[PDB]
Amino acid sequence: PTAREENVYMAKLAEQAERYEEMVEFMEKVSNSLGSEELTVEERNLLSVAYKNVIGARRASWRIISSIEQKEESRGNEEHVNSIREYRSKIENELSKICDGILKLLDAKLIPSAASGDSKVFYLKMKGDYHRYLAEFKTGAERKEAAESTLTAYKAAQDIATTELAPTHPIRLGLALNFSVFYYEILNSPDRACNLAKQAFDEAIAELDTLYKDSTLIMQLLRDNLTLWTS
Amino acid sequence: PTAREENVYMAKLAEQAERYEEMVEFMEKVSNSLGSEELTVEERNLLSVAYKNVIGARRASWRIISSIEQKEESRGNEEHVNSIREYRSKIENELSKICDGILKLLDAKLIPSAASGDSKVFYLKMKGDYHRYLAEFKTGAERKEAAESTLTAYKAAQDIATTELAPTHPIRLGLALNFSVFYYEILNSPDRACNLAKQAFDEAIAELDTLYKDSTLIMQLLRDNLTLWTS
Ligand SMILES: C=CC(C)(C)OC[C@H]1O[C@H](O[C@@H]2C3=C([C@H](C)COC(C)=O)C[C@H](O)[C@]3(C)/C=C3/[C@@H](COC)CC[C@H]3[C@@H](C)[C@H]2O)[C@H](O)[C@@H](OC(C)=O)[C@@H]1O
Ligand SMILES: C=CC(C)(C)OC[C@H]1O[C@H](O[C@@H]2C3=C([C@H](C)COC(C)=O)C[C@H](O)[C@]3(C)/C=C3/[C@@H](COC)CC[C@H]3[C@@H](C)[C@H]2O)[C@H](O)[C@@H](OC(C)=O)[C@@H]1O
Repeated sequence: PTAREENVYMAKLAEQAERYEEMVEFMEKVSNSLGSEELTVEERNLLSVAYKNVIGARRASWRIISSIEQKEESRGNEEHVNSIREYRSKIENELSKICDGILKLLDAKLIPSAASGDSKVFYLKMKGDYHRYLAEFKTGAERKEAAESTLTAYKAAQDIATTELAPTHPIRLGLALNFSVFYYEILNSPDRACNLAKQAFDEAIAELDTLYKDSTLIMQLLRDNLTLWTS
Repeated sequence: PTAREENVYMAKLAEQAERYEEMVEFMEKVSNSLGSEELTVEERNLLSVAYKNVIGARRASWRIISSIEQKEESRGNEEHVNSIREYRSKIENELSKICDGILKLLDAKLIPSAASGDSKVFYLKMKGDYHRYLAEFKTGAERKEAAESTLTAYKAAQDIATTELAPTHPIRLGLALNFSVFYYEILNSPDRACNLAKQAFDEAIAELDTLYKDSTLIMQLLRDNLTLWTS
């Protein structure tokens, strides 16, 4: 057994056990492990699922705490809001560390090793996703900065995805889902959001009509969002 | 607002956010906070729900990893088992710290402050529960020791519960559920387990027949177990 082999297995154990932080760590070793070559599809997916689950938990907590803050804030209960926001800060702190860790990994190892359209779009998308999560809770110039990095990353991913991957590709399809969610939720531009989602959903139907549980699911998400946003 | 007040609110926020470790911490402050008086019902319940969720996660991970170890162990795959058990140890380590933290809290503050049958049984039950979780993964003399502490604790809780709380009391009902699960799962004595569960379930039906979503649920659990164990 090899060290890389070990960590990947360990990662999959972590996943089964649902200790995502440890899954992240294992996949992070594997990543920093090799240099010239890039992560396999399985590995690349384990690394993102790991992070997705680590960030996801804080994101859900953030939302919960956030809506609670909103309600107490509107009831004038100023002592409750102070405790909620103090708690929120703690959560926004972990969100920041999490995004930082993966964003560093992306620029240092991940992106520089992308040897194909598949991985380049996968990694550039990730870059956009994590700056997007930062933008979700920031406000001042911090938000602008994160929103800008997000846009830059997604555009870069789209250029490649648009010319190198099939419209039915799940990575390209997910890039569209997230890119349009970005326009709707961070840039509050439902128009640019629906266009993008629509075009992507359409191009996929076309190709599917002329020429995976994977892509099918992502497309369902695009519909749920096209629907929802039309209201 | 008081420090105790703050931590309790914070704890409830932690619960909503599902960051149980932090919920435990907050309730632990509150606990070590007062001295003469004891935790309110709400507080006492928040403290146990906190721990329950913290220990529960490791317990579920442990089980997952454990069954995986079993399967690879039976396929002779000795390299996989070594990695699984190494991972398992890590989990058994957190289980131990978690049980230790709450068990110390029980002997130092919690139990010494129980001023009624309600709390004495609640805390003695907890004591039994956490030694039981230790017994779940131990084997040598470690298991014996934990199994013994469990039995001692549950018996002590039962004596009080049996004479001071109604058969329909959820704490007494839960003490029966756990005490009988202890006989079935740790002492591998389905007979002593079914008797206890049965008697408790019966005494509750009687009292309910002659003289809460709370007790109703616990009793359903007792049935599911009486049923299941009769197979
Ligand atoms: C078992 C765990 C691992 C190894 C992580 O695999 C999970 C999943 O990994 C793959 O799916 C990816 C994938 C996901 C799919 C949307 C899930 O599809 C279904 C129906 O299971 C979820 C993950 O987050 C993941 C890896 C991520 C992305 C995401 C990339 O951001 C940078 C946007 C697109 C999407 C792509 C990469 C999907 O291909 C597979 O195509 C999935 O479907 C199949 C064939 O069963 C499998 O369930
Ligand atoms: C909202 C969170 C808190 C404050 C923790 O309350 C959760 C719950 O807290 C109370 O329920 C307790 C209780 C639980 C009940 C079995 C849940 O009942 C239902 C239908 O919601 C779950 C918890 O683990 C807790 C606190 C624990 C125990 C356990 C004690 O071990 C030492 C064995 C018996 C049981 C007792 C103490 C139950 O009374 C209430 O009676 C519950 O039911 C009502 C009236 O809605 C409420 O949902």
